[PDB]
Amino acid sequence: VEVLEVKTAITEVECFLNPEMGDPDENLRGFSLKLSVQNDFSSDSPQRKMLPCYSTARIPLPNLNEDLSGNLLMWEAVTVQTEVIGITSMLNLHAGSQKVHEHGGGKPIQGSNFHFFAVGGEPLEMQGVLMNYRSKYPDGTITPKNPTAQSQVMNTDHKAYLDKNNAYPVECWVPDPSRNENARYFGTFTGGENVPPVLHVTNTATTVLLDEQGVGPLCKADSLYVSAADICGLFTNSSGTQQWRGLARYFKIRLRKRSVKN
Amino acid sequence: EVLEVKTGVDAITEVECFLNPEMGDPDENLRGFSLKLSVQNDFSSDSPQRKMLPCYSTARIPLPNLNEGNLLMWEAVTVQTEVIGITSMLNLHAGSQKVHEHGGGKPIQGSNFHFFAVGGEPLEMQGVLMNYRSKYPDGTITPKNPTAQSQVMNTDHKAYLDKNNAYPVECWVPDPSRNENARYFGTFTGGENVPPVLHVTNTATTVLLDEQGVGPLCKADSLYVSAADICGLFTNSSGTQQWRGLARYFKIRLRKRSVK
Amino acid sequence: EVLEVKAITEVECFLNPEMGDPDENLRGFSLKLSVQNDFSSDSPQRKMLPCYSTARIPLPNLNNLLMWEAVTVQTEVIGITSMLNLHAGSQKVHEHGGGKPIQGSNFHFFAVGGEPLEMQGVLMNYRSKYPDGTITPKNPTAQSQVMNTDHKAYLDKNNAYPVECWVPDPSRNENARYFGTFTGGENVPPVLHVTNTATTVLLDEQGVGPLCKADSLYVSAADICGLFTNSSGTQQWRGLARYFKIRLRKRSVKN
Amino acid sequence: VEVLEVKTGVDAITEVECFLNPEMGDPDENLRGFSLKLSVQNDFSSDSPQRKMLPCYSTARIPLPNLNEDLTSGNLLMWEAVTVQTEVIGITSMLNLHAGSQKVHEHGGGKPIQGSNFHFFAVGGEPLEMQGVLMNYRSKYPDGTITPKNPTAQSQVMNTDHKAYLDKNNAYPVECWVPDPSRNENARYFGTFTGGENVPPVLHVTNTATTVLLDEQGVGPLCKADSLYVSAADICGLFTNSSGTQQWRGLARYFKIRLRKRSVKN
Amino acid sequence: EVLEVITEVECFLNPEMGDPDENLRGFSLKLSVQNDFSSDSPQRKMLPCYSTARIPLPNLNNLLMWEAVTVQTEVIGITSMLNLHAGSQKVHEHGGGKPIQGSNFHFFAVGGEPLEMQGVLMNYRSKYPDGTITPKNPTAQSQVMNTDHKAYLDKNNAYPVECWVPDPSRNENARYFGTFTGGENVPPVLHVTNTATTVLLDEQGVGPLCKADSLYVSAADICGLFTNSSGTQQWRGLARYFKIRLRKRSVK
Ligand SMILES: [Cl-]
Ligand SMILES: [Cl-]
Ligand SMILES: [Cl-]
Ligand SMILES: [Cl-]
Ligand SMILES: [Cl-]
Repeated sequence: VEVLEVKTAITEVECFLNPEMGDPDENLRGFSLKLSVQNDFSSDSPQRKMLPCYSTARIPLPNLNEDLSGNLLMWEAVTVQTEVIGITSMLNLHAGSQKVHEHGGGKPIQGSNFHFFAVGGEPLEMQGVLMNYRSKYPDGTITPKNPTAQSQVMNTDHKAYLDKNNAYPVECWVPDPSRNENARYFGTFTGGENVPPVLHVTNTATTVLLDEQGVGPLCKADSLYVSAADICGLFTNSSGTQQWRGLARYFKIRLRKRSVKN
Repeated sequence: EVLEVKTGVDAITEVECFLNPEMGDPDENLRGFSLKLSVQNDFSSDSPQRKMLPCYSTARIPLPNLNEGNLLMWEAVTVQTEVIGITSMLNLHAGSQKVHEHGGGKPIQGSNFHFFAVGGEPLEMQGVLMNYRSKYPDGTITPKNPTAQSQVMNTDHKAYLDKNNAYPVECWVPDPSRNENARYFGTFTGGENVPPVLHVTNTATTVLLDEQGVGPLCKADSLYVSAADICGLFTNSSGTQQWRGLARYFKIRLRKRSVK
Repeated sequence: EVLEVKAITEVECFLNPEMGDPDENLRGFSLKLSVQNDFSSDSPQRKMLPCYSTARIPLPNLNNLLMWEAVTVQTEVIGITSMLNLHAGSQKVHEHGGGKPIQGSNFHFFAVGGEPLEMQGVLMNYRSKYPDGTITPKNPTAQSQVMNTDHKAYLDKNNAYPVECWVPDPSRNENARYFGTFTGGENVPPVLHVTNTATTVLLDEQGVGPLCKADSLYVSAADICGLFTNSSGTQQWRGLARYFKIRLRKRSVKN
Repeated sequence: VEVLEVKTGVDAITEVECFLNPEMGDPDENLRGFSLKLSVQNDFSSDSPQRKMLPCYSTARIPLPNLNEDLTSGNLLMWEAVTVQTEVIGITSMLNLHAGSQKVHEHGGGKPIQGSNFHFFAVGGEPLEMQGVLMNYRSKYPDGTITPKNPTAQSQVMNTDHKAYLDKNNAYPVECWVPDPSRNENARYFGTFTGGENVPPVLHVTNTATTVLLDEQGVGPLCKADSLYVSAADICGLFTNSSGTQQWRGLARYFKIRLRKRSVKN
Repeated sequence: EVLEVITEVECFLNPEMGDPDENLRGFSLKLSVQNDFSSDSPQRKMLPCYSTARIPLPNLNNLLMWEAVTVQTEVIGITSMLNLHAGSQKVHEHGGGKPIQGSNFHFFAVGGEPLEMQGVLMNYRSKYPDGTITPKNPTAQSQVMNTDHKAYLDKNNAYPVECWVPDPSRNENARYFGTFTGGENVPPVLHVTNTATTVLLDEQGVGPLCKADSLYVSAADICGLFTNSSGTQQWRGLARYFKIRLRKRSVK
């Protein structure tokens, strides 16, 4: 794709992208199944509803080319406003949660969290890395194929497109920094038992998606792809069991028309 | 729709206010606190009492009347804001659990939320529930007729923050798909031992102009301020826990703007 | 009011903390904390209550008037390394261990103004009975636990206004600059920086600094570093002095 | 490793990409990326750590295209490293709390990886220059490791004898060596150490972050003998087994380095 | 006397943590606590001290003086704390050794004369041991600000860190920077890079001027407490590297 000048035209698209934490029954939307532990890497068979997955959505756009002429037009993503939706819901310390102590309130959601988004002109490109190459992953998941011990560090065979919602477990996959030429991604992982969730909301924060040459992701087939993972931490039930809790992510993307050489 | 800043005599004004927190106020002596937290064992039977639920604060500030070809509107340019009474938490001598024998009282700490908005209309809110089956009490305005989807994103839960001491903080967030004519800022920090960290200074200003140099435009010459400042949990002698909240100060500088 | 800059001077001051000073050996400490079970009966002893520090620095009487204008301040908390003494009087972290560090709730605050600091009263417990020698909100109500606009005071006496009762008032102080950070919690680590390379500019948007009314400069502070835990598990506030170096210039104003 | 000629000519850019594997010990064929369980001796006088328990610095030398047709010219061309994009690969694999880990409490999830960590990279036109410093100069280091020679008690602070090139992968223990700030004129290095048994790992990924490698004079590392040197250490923290034993977990580091052709005096 | 306007000096300054025997260079003696302020007699080897070195500069001699323009500085050997296999308390049964952690202080100064210090004490009644220089004739005011307690950092391994701070009312001809982090479980956080430079020029563009052709470097790098198998605690410190760029300035 030879990139020419901006047309001077604009549009905004938006999306609330639901989280995919596992959803173990019809009432526990936004949560995973309780975490179970197998004593040994040798026999690790997690249930599907226990595994948070990456979220993704394809936003279709109208074709711009009256004829395909020497030059074509593509939608170009310029900026994104994004935020995690429902952060104040973790102030519900009155239902279902283990008491911090006798006569005390419920335990807050806390622990390992991951907050990730991407905007691209094509599906997010992912690289597989496993904690345990011998994990047996369940039907409905898409995980690294024919993993080896090298899969626990870096095995260049584990390449995937984030091409299915609620299928790619967050624990098996990361955005691939060796690809994603036509997407921008941003993530923070914070690990530990007692990590406090720290979440910010503001409508004043804009991420610019333009690269060094002033070019944003280009919607090559007239579609825009948004991707997310927002594991906020672990909910501790009265019983002591733990479940992931996730929140939806809002996207507002400003697009403009870009001329490219046919 | 937005034309030139109008300068001249009386083309600038400044308004200020203190917005009290709405933490629940469980009796006539415990203004600024919630009722003690109680925990029900299951999502199926979650019935919080009204006085246990901190709510969003909000007020409408009138501005000098402007005439309704271009409309004139007040444009909010800057805000100075801070939480009032942060040093009150250095009272460790009254009603608080002893950190240990011979020790002082337990500081306020734990989950906190600090939030403010300045807009030309009421703040627009999106509903999200920890537990869609929560039974909320009379006197609250909470997401109407919630479903399992209401635990993640249900687009039916749209509201204006149009009543003080009514919209529980746990049910509602600012809606990033709306608020075209407002600026909002919030930080949630969760966890049992989270330390409150609060800054005061009369030298810090937030600029409310967007990328085009336009601030919120005040419809019907009204400015809307919103806040929630849950500082954390106060731990009584017996180990019961209550929310503590503090008031928020606003000083807002405005200018006249030609429109449409 | 304010015309052109006319004529330089520097003043410096070390302002001692007022942590309660429970006896003549424990200067810089409060009396041990005691807890009363209920808000209905809360009568803190004077020596248990840290208070705001303040000094008035007189300046040459220059009298269209001329006024001293505060332009910059360099400020530093003095003695932060004294907290590395874990061999004197502190609870052992465990058997065979060293002493427990100073830690917990802290407040670091200073102000420079051309008049006394304007303060707003807010109370944890309106029914608190404060001791003789303290100045605290008069006629408090339940509304004094949030915002009660009656509670307005000038910081006009050293070692009298308890830190727990008063904050700088953001609705006043047009003629002062203030800065504070409160960090609350049982195990909060003190974090303190020193450098002689940091200057705070005191000029407002129009390039005007605080103007010294009646040729006086006012410095204010509170530096509660945390709690010292003694051998038996008692807790006391520890505070440190604050240094100020203020550059002033002469400013013309309208008569 | 991929070496891609993005542009040819005087304004030639070469992009070098590579994934550098961590060297945490690899105690068995199934625990690639982990150390051997930590064991503690009572005393400094009897400290003999096992080889597979000691994480080592990762390093590779990447050969670049020859630039000089005529070796006899008054001026020669060198590859100059101008930018690097880097990140740690597989950070989400720490969300597996279901495999082999101590429960946080009865009926709870697995304990996350946490504790002391070190995240470090370097890009240079020669091997990284290292200075030795030991916790305990009387440590007896195992065969297969390269550690400070004839250390003294002064080796626990600064002993200027302990100079080394990071010239072998999986051999220089992270605990014995740091980058030498008195040398490395032709390399850029960046590291953060965070110590404590409850330290949470905090790791960021983005394809938008670039580090500029030019010094004050606008000059990047110059690749001597057409050689680019990448080095890393990414100890994420400790994994706690069901038994309560603790092992280091490491992750691979990606590098994307942009290089230009600089004329230098022969 | 400063009128108008190159060399690089470098130093590895060793830490002075106490060094309780020939094998524990870089550590302090185990901590002991006395129950009361009235009876506080710490042993010399238990007390970390400020490090300092006088660095001779080429003689130049209306007069010319070396002016310090920039410093690069780094704490040396931070990865040594990844030894959790040697002499440390186990964090739980079968677990690894306890990391170095707790109270820390990281400080450096570059000056054209010795660092000027102000005394402040946790406990004015402490009796300090022979070989230390501590506040003379301390009073209860020594717990806050007592202007009697002025000293020059004029001796390596003599001025205990717990007794002295840099004096912000002096040091007109030096630049200093320190951070104190207090508490039992504070994690050490230490950064290395050869890309970071501190400019030493004041707002007028003048760096420290080297009197008697001498440059003074000062440090304190208490990393935290090492907890041995028995539960005893000792300070651990690391060396600090300095690389200082100097230029010639005409004075009178
Ligand atoms: Cl695969
Ligand atoms: Cl609704
Ligand atoms: Cl009053
Ligand atoms: Cl060696
Ligand atoms: Cl003295």
